[PDB]
Amino acid sequence: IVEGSDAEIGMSPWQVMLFRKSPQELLCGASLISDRWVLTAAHCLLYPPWDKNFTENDLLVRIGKHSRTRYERNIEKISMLEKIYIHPRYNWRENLDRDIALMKLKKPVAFSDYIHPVCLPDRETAASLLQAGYKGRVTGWGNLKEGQPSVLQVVNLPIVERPVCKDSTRIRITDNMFCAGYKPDEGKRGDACEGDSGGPFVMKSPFNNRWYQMGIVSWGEGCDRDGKYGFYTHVFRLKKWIQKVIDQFG
Amino acid sequence: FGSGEADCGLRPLFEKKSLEDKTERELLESY
Amino acid sequence: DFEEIPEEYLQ
Ligand SMILES: CS(=O)(=O)N[C@H](Cc1ccccc1)C(=O)N1CCC[C@H]1C(=O)NCC1CCN(C(=N)N)CC1
Repeated sequence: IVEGSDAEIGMSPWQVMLFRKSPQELLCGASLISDRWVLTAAHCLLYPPWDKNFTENDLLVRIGKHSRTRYERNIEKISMLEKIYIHPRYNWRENLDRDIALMKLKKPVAFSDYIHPVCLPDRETAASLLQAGYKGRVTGWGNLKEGQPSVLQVVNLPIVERPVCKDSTRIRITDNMFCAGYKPDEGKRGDACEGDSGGPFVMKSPFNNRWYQMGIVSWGEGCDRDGKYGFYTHVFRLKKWIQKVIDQFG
Repeated sequence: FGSGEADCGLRPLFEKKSLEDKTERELLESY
Repeated sequence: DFEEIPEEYLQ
């Protein structure tokens, strides 16, 4: 997270850390969606142009964390994965189209003050919240600049109009992505960066007062570059595939 | 299945205790 | 950099 600040304890109880067994390192961010399900980006697990192919036995899921490095004994909870579900139409070849993945936990995780799931949006929520100018929130332990924080980082970023997203890149944008960040003429800064990937982009509803995950930290050209925006996997558009796998696989 | 658990997006240390985090207002004022 | 996690999680 570039140009962000420290998170308060229990500010994102759905934030998950994707952690590699050997070598012991941070892989990605992720989010708790229920007691047995975790949402991430498919690129965290599978990206053939960079030789990335991580299976279930290669990693652990660390929920309830604040510190990046510490083993937070009676706060964090470590889970093994049962199965990884990568969207079948995930496009690693061209543009990271459909950069989404589901992970089933071996055993359910008990909730606490530090472990709680986030809501997935419905049609009502998406229509109300997913508008240009509205702010969302990104969290993670990734790079501070294009450098490693000791504690979870947060940044509030506004949603950008589809034409501005299309104009800022030479990559082919689809309706399964949205972009966020400040325009050069806005003065404010901030972006997600390497290590943040798979992490949630959330909005709080002013109606019910719930937190909804609208996006997944996907791609961007550099970090916090002027005239450049962070691209996020559109959660609502892909919600039909999330329901399919959760309902089919328990 | 479906809208999720009745629990979702309400934090035990914030919404449950009627407390706000430091930067929350910035989001709500944008709406 | 990272602290060692219990060996129960690695087996
Ligand atoms: C790392 S890069 O600057 O080369 N940008 C590529 C652009 C791209 C290439 C091919 C397809 C789609 C997008 C990218 O973001 N990539 C290359 C493949 C994976 C992804 C990545 O590095 N993701 C990590 C982060 C996410 C957050 N981000 C941001 N919001 N500025 C910076 C990159």
